[PDB]
Amino acid sequence: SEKLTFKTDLEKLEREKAAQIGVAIVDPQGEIVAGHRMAQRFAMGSTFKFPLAALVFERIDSGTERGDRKLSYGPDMIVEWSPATERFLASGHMTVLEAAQAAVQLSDNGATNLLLREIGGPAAMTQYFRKIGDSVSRLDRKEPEMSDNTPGDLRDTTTPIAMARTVAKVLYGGALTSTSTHTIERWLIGNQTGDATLRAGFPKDWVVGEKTGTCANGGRNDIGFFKAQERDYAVAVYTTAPKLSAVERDELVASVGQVITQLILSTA
Ligand SMILES: *C(=O)[C@H]([C@@H](C)O)[C@H]1CC(SCCNC=N)=C(C(=O)O)N1
Repeated sequence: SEKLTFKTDLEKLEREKAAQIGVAIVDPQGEIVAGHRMAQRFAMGSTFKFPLAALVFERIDSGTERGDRKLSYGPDMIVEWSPATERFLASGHMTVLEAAQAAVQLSDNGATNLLLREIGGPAAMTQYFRKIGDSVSRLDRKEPEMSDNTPGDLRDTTTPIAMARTVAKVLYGGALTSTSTHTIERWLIGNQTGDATLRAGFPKDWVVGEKTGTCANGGRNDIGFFKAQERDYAVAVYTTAPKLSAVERDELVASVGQVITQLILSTA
């Protein structure tokens, strides 16, 4: 059984790395392909920045937001890990689209908070999840405190299955216009922060786009999509490994990518 090998290989990684590995793989319609701890809650960390950009694109599609609108800010918006926000600070603004692309591709915290200030904060992010059929994911705080990952805390969490289904809804389920869907897909493919995580474990001819996260207390996450030939999939991986180094956590997620690959290739 290929799915049994998938489960066994994930459980070996969990034992050997003292880790918990949550995974869900779904098809474009949200049907389950495989998973592990798929409805256990994990802290989202920066992975929510992908749904945040989808919310922004919904508003652009609708006309309630404009992509080229200039969002003014001062140094009060610079927080830990704000590389683009810091570069644009002297100019005094980033556009909605610039901020969204920095949030997705650089995980820029200041840019993320700039967008949260505009769209209604964590409560509005949570309402967007509900609107697109996700009753599970919740944003309660802005960055970086939303990544605190205090053991047992349900704030700022999702589950692998709920997030994978949200990814599928955004990329394949008609949440966005064809133009906005293509734009956000390209942003995920061009992500700058994921070279050592999931896409390091997938074949080099698969089209892969994803959004990483890192949370305190050992959280390392990666969500997105892969296309194996003509077959599209949405995927969400959330891991907790408090005893590993940062590099070993990257390698853990890459290993999960290989375990996913072995399943997908064998089930053809
Ligand atoms: C997201 O989880 C955090 C945010 C909550 O503080 C930021 C910090 C790291 S930065 C990754 C830099 N990549 C590099 N070479 C991420 C992340 O995407 O993992 N997001």
